Amino acid sequence: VVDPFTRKEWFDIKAPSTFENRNVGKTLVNKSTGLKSASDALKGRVVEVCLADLQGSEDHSFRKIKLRVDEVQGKNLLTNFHGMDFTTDKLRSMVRKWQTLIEANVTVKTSDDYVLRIFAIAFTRKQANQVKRHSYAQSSHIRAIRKVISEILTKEVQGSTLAQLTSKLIPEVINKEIENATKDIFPLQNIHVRKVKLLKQPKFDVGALMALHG
Amino acid sequence: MRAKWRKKRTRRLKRKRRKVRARSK
Amino acid sequence: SQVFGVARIYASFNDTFVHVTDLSGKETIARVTGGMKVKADRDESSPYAAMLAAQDVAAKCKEVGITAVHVKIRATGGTRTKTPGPGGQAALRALARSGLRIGRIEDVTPVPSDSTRKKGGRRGRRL
Amino acid sequence: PKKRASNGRNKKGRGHVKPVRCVNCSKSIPKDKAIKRMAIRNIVEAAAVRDLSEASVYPEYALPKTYNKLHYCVSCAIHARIVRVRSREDRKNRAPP
Amino acid sequence: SGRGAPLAKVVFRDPYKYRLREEIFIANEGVHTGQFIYAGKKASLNVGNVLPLGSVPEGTIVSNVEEKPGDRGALARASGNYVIIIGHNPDENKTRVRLPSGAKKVISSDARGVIGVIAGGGRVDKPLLKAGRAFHKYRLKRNSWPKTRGVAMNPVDHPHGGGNHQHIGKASTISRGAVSGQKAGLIAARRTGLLRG
Amino acid sequence: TPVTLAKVIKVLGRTGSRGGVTQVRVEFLEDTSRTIVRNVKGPVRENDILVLMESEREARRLR
Amino acid sequence: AKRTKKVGITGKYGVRYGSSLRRQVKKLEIQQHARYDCSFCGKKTVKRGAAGIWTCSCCKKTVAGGAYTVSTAAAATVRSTIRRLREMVEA
RNA sequence: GGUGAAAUUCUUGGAUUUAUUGAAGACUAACUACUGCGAAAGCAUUUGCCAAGGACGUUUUCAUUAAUCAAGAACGAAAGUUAGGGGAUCGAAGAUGAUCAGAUACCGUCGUAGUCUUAACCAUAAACUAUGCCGACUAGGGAUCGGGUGGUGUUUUUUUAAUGACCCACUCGGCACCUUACGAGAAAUCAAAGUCUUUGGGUUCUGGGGGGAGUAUGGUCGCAAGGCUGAAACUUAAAGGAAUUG
RNA sequence: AAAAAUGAUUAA
Ligand SMILES: [Mg+2]
Ligand SMILES: [Mg+2]
Ligand SMILES: [Mg+2]
Ligand SMILES: [Mg+2]
Ligand SMILES: [Mg+2]
Ligand SMILES: [Mg+2]
Ligand SMILES: [Mg+2]
Ligand SMILES: [Mg+2]
Ligand SMILES: [Mg+2]
Ligand SMILES: [Mg+2]
Ligand SMILES: [Mg+2]
Repeated sequence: VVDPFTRKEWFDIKAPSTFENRNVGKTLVNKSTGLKSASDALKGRVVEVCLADLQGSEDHSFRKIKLRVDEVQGKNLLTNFHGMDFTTDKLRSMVRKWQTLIEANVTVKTSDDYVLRIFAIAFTRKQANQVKRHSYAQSSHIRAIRKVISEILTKEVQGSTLAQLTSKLIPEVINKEIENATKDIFPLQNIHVRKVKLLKQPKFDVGALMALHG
Repeated sequence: MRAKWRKKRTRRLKRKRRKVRARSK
Repeated sequence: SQVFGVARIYASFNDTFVHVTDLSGKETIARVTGGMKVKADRDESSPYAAMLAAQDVAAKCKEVGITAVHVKIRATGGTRTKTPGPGGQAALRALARSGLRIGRIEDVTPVPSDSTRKKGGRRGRRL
Repeated sequence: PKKRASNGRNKKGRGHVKPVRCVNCSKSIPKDKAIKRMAIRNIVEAAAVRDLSEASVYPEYALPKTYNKLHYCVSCAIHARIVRVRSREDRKNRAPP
Repeated sequence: SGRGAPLAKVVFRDPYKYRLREEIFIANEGVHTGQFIYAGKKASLNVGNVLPLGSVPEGTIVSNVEEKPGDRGALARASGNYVIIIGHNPDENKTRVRLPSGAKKVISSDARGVIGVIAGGGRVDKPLLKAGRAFHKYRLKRNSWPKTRGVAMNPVDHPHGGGNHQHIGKASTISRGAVSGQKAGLIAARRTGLLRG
Repeated sequence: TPVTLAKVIKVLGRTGSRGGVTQVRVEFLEDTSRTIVRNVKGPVRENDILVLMESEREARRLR
Repeated sequence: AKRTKKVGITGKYGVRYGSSLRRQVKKLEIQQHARYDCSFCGKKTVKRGAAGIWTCSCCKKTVAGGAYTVSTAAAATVRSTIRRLREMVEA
């Protein structure tokens, strides 16, 4: 007999305070014993949590958020930002025919060494009183738009470091700034970043995450 | 018989003819 | 106030997987498939087998602690059919029968931007 | 004789398009020629919508959908009754209904 | 003479006595007369410079690599050969490299190498075409040419000797534990025959 | 043996290769909102009670 | 006039050693006896002394190169890799 | 795992299924259309560099410099050949499990060559619109791409500005569609396959009943595979196209 | 998406 489910500890997860309610959920690993036990084997965890779960607003039901466990004290797993991406059903909802898709991408680092790749998506818009059925762009508007996206995203990163990058990523204010900067070139339907991925990270920096948590 | 297989059979047969003339020359 | 887990229903053809893990996913709770309870070798993907597997999932889920789940429905994906098998709906059906609470249902089919030429040949699977 | 003015496909002006694979048999068929259908289906069946609504933490849940572009070869589309061979005069009708 | 790769002759100042010291390096591709070579821990990442393996990034191409620090070069010495730096382990002061034979190796990070690839590559791409060119090749190396086949000898001379036809007559795969005079053929062969059919 | 009882409220159609099976829509007597479709062997009218060994499957061979 | 149809410099070998071997030797001898631009003085004056040694008849610069050509493709890739790595380390 | 169903296969040496990564190679979904570009073959991630091109606008310039073209040339899918690199996937050969009367087929699991690339070859496809190229005229519409013109037009900026994006009316060029043929056609059908016994705008190429046969031979090109050019003897009353009824 | 080969000559 082994019955492995009787030697687990039921730890708890805490989000970083650049969100609403810190309660995420529960985890469990193994009994702490000799020979390099689970004091560190519980470190490398990533939790997928809905942004509506983290903010209590139903209209954030997409944009699922990564949270990476970085340090553990007591019965508490402190997590930091690890990435973001849209939900697949939301993506397939935006991507429809008789319109042009613009997908831009940048790789930039914040004030600290948080190098990270920001994506972005947009779709051309059928304006009012449009008899025309498709409303495609001219591949030069597309290039101009993608240039503006890259400029804006690089402007928003490498200043306003990761903590307040998340704090302004939550209310969807960046894509509004795209809406202002690109409304003169070509109308658009759905501007989003659609994904943030962290590439590599600096030294552990215990103070940053003890600053976020508490 | 299918035309492309007739062509393949003829090509093999022409290979054989060229080899037999190679024996004599 | 309810403890959450992840369902991770992989409903291919030829089989269905109901594979509950924690909210993170390194460790698992009661991975049971349709093929370990039907001896047909061909009913392994049947909705009945999937519903039985989900019931065994919930049976071992209780007295382990999970009470609600987020749902990740998966097809074979990649170059293959990328459509859910017949047992996925039944497995989710039975997980919701057995008292386990449901939230955040999503599809996790691996969808490729073209890669890895599909099997079957140029003329396809000729039947 | 020639069956269709657009031979069996939609290609007048380029010459080569690209091949896509049939979902059923993985037969290589040009994309302009493939029978393409949009499968937009609720992720849960109608027999389960009421149950998941009763068994959800989140009241008035979004009830997500699934989207899929299906590519069929001519043979699989006919065998699956996707296209259903038509009469000579009705063959010209392009209307989806 | 007898070496495919050319040799660079490099002059350094003696740090402790007033004089010059000649060193015979194996020349890397691109190194030219009148070029300045920089050797040391703080030397720059340029072709011809001599650096510790811990002072170069992964993917660096080096040559004349020391197996141990201070042995003055043992790996990737023949023409057109090089070592690829593939990783670092600063915890144990070690570096992983790929050798010309495809073998993976762990070396002290204090072992030195020369940035670049040994000059003279492509030499073996030219057929010799005739016995005399092999003759002149080996008269500058050693007395190993020409080679008589064992099966062309008598049994007194070779395990393959003898018989009323030329044939080996017993398996030519010889074990590791065979003794001197027995190791003629394919020693400790894991397999034989043409690879991939 | 948790044998359940169901009341047929709608007859859907006739299935099977030889047409020997009937599809019915049945609610339960304890709960009148737990409707399932079932496959029945013999002749069936409306307002009949079936005894089910198993009470979770959905009948196939629709439409 | 055209003295040979295809053997070129390998006409010195007559009919022996086989056509394929002679063609293989032909490509490398043409490379090996060719004159090359001097990267230092800008003149078509670089010739091979011995395998791997390339000397300019003016400015007398000698550079280590390939056995039968001044620069091999692998060597050019190595130079590009070293430049990329050095610039990455500096940036 | 896989199939009608199974078995070849892996599995307590933890297989399948999770999660954290890493490596390699190939490809570029959705957007993607009776849309675009290119002489054709073909061309779909972003950005930079290089040269090229059509159309449009033009009250710029030369002034017949043109059309089509034996000979002669460049390019030319896939497969295939030589050598180096690469070699994830899929997979002529092969292996192997099924099915079968037999299955050295279809189906399943593996898998060498290939698939990718560089330097060279090859020069063929239902390389098709099975419709040579240039020019003129003849019919009734709605769309769409690119350019240009105009507005008792609108629109996010100034709540009344170039612009960009839509609307309306035109126009030139293009991919194409819908109706009907007045016309043509053996018909299928065709806005050209019309302006044809009321037969002549210019010009290139090809065919002359079915087979033998794209064979034989000669020449020429290719490393080869083979390509290009290309008969005759003999044989035979049909072969063939479109449509009708069953 | 189980298996399913064959049918002498003339005779409108
Ligand atoms: Mg069929
Ligand atoms: Mg027909
Ligand atoms: Mg083509
Ligand atoms: Mg010998
Ligand atoms: Mg003898
Ligand atoms: Mg012996
Ligand atoms: Mg386009
Ligand atoms: Mg065609
Ligand atoms: Mg033709
Ligand atoms: Mg066009
Ligand atoms: Mg004739």
